[PDB]
Amino acid sequence: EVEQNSGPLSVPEGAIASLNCTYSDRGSQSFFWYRQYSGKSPELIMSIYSNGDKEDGRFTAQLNKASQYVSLLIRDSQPSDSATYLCAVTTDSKLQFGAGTQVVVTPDIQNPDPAVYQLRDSKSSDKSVCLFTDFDSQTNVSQSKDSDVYITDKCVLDMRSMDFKSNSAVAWSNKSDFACANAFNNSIIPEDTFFP
Amino acid sequence: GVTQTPKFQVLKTGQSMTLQCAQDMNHEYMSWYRQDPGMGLRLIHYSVGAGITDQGEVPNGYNVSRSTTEDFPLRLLSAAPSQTSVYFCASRPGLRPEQYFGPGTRLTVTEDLKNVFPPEVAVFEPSEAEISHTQKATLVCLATGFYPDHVELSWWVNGKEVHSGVCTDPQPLKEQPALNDSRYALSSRLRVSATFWQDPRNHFRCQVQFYGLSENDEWTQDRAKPVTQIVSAEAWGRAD
Amino acid sequence: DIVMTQSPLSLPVTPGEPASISCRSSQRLVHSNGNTYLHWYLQKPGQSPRLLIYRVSNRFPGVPDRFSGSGSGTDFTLKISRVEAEDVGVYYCSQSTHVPYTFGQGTKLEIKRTVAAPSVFIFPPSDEQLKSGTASVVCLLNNFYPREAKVQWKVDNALQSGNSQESVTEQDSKDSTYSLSSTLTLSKADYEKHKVYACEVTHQGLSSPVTKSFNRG
Amino acid sequence: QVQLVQSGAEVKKPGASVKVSCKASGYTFTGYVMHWVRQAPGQGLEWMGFINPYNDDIQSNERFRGRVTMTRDTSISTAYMELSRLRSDDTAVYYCARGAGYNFDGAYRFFDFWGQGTMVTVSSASTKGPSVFPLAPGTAALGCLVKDYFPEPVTVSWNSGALTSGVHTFPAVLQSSGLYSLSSVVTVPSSSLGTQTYICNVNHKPSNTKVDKKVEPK
Ligand SMILES: [Cl-]
Ligand SMILES: [Cl-]
Ligand SMILES: [Zn+2]
Ligand SMILES: [Zn+2]
Ligand SMILES: [Zn+2]
Repeated sequence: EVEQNSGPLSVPEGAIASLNCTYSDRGSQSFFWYRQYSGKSPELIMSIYSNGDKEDGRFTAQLNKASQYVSLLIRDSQPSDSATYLCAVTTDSKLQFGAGTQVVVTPDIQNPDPAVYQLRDSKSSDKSVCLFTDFDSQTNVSQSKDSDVYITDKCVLDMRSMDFKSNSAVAWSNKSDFACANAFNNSIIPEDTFFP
Repeated sequence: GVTQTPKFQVLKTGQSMTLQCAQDMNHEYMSWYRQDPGMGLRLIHYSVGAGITDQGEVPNGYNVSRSTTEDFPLRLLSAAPSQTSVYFCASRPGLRPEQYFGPGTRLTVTEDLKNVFPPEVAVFEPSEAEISHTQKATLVCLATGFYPDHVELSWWVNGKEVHSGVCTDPQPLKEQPALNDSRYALSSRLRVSATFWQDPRNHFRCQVQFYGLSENDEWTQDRAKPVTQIVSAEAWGRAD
Repeated sequence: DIVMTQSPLSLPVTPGEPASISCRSSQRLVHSNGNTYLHWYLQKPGQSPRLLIYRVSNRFPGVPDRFSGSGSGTDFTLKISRVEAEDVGVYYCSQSTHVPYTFGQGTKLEIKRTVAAPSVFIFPPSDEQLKSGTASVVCLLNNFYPREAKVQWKVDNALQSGNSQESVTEQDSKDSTYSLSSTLTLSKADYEKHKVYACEVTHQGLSSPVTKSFNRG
Repeated sequence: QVQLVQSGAEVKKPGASVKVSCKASGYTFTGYVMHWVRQAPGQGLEWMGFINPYNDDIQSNERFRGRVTMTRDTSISTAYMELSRLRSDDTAVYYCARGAGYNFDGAYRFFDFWGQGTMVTVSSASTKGPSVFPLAPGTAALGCLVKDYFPEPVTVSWNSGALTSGVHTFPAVLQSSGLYSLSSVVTVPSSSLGTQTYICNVNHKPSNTKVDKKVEPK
C-alpha cells in the first residue's frame, strides 16, 4: 500500500506546495513522483533511491526509508503546477501508486478590477454569456443552484507576452429571468464588482 | 516512446474493442491500467516479456496479448457500462526501474448510440465595457450538448493554433446533472489586447474536435449520424 | 386521408425465388423537411408487426440484406432477393408523412413447398370431461401441405354432420406446413351408446384415405 | 432490454369505455413517443394517435376524435389509451408502438418496438373461464383442450415455456353456445412418455383463470 496526503491543496503563487507519501513495504528500494494534468497522462517528474534530498529545478524530493516516507516540495509555485501528483513505490526491476494529491496554485492578482461583462454570440445578438473576470484568488465561484443556469468554475489565463494573469468564470442560460446582474448571485462577490 | 490508439472511443454495450499499445524503447515489461475517480490507477494485466501475460488487480472482462516486444493490445471482450474509464498503457525496462505511461484512451460504453450528440459551438465577442475599462478583449467559446465527453478544444488566431491567453475548463459541466447519459457543456476564454481585437484583419476561430461514431455504424435517426468531426465557430476583429 | 394500395394481395413463392410487393399512394409522401416517410412492416402469424424498411429504402438494423425497398412519387416496391421459409406473413406498406398515418391492405406471402401428407392422431374424451356430461373427440392432422384437407367423422360407421368444428394453423416458418385440429362434440349419454369413433382424412399426400380410430363409449 | 408490456384482455359492453395501459422498460420513457395502432380480427392495421410523454403533445386520427384520450404517467413509465362509446366494430387487438426517434428526432414517424397487444371484445355477453382437459398420448402426440370460454383470447405454453419445438396451438372455434374452444398439441419422442412430465399452462386473463394441467399417458 501507498498512501498520500488527502484533498486538494490550495497553494498561493510563489509559496511551496508540500506533498507527502507513506508506503507499507519496508523492502521498497525505488520511489517516484508523477505529475498528471487534468485529462492528460501521468508523467514521471522525479526519482529517488537513497535517504536524503534530491533537487531538480523547483522540485525537491526527500526520502526517509527508516520512517517509510517520501515527499515532494514544489518551490516558487506557479499556476502551471496545478495538477495531480502521484507517488509510486517499488522493490525491484510491482509498481504501487497512491491515489494522488490534487494541487491548485492560485495566481497572485496584485491589481484586481472585478467585473461582470456581457458577451454576445458572433452569429446572434440574442444569445449571450456573462463573464465574471479580473477578481483576485480570494473569491470562489459557487456552482449553479438553478437547473437551467450554467456556471463554470474560475479559470486562470496567462497573457505570457505581457506577464499578465487573470481569473474568470462563465455563466449562461436560456431562462427569460436570467441577467448578468443575477448570474453570480450564489457566489461571495467583491462589493466593488463593476456591472457595466 | 509509448503510443496508444485510439485516443477516444465510444462503444455500445456488448461490443468488442482492442486498444492498441506500442513502445519502441525495447522494454520487456508492459502493463495496462484503468483510472477511475474514487480509486486511482488499478492494474488490469501485465506482461513481463514476449509471450508472457499475467492478470493484474482488475483482469475481469479484459484479455491481453504479447506476441512481439513492441505491441501489447488490450481487448475488451464484451463492453459494459462499468468499463467507462480512462485506460493507460505503461512500459518499464524490466532488466532502470522507471515506468513511462502512454497518452491514454478515454472510453465510454453506452446502452445505445442514440445518446451520442456532437457539440454545438459558438464564439461570444468581447464586451465594449471590458475593452474601454481594461484595454483587453476576452472572447468566450462555448461547446454544448455533446455526448460522450470526448472533445478537444483549441483556439486559432490567423490560422495558427494559439495557447497564450487561453484557459479552457478542466472538466465539462453536466447539462442534466441527475442523469447518467447527460450531455455536457464546456467553456473556453481567449484574452487579447484591445488593439489586437480592433484590427479587422485578425480572424479568431474556436475549434472543437469531437469523437463519436464511425461512417460504418448503423443509424436510424433523421438527424445526421454523430460521427467524429470538427465543429467550429469564428469571429473577426472589429474597429468599433 | 392518403389511400395506400398494395399489389398483389396474396403472393405464392418458392424459396430461392425473388419476390416483389408494390405499394401505391393516393398522394406524394415527401414531407416539408425533405424526407419521405414510407415504410414496410411484416406481421408474422400471432405476432406484432416488425419494421423492415423505413423511409423508402433504408433497412432497419438486424433485418437481412435480402430485404430492400425502392420508389418515389406515388409508386414504391419492397423486394426480397431470395425468399426464405421464415418470410411467411403479411407485409404492409405505411405512410407517416401526413396525419393520419395510413397502411396498405396487406400482402400475404405464402411459400410453396413439396406435398407433405399429414400425420393423423385421435384422442378420446378425458374422464374429467365425461364426469361433466359432454364428450369431445379430437382428430389432429399434423404438418401437411397443401392446406386443403377433408376430415370426416364416423361413429359406429355412421358419417356425422353438424356436430364437429375445425381450425387450421397458419403456415409454419420452418417447414412451411399447415396443421389441423377437429373436435366432434357429443353428449356423454350419446357417447356411451357407441363403440367405434373414427376420423377419416383425405389429402393430396395420401393416395388413399387414412382412418384413425378407437373403441369405447 | 426494451420491453412494452400491455394490460390484459377485456370484454366491454357496447356504450362502455376501455383504458389500455402500456408499461415501458429498458429505456428512458420520456425520450420516445408512443403510438396506438389497432387491428380487428383478420383485418389490417389502423393508426389511432400518439402521445409524447415528455411534453404531453398528442396527435390523433380524426376517426377517433371525440372518443379517444391518450394520457401518460411518467412516475410508472405507462402510457394509456382510452376509447369511449364502444361499438361492435371496435373489437380489435390494440397495440402500443414506440416511435423510433429519440429526444424529438423525426424518426418517431416509424416504429421500432411494439407491445403484445390487448384484445378488446365489444359484447353484452358474460365472461366465462375455460375448462382444461388433457388430450392424453416413433413419436407421440399429446395436448390440452381448453373448452367453453368467453371472450378471446387464451394463451397456452408447455412446461412454463421450456417446450416449444413441436407445439401447435390452434385458432379458437366459436361454438353454437357462443363460447370459444381451442386445442394445443405437441409431438414428442414416444420413448419419453415415462421419463418427461408434460404440463400445459393455460391463461384466460379476462376471468383471471390460470390453470396448469398435467397431461399423462393412459
Ligand atoms: Cl376409450
Ligand atoms: Cl382494422
Ligand atoms: Zn350419432
Ligand atoms: Zn347416437
Ligand atoms: Zn375533427
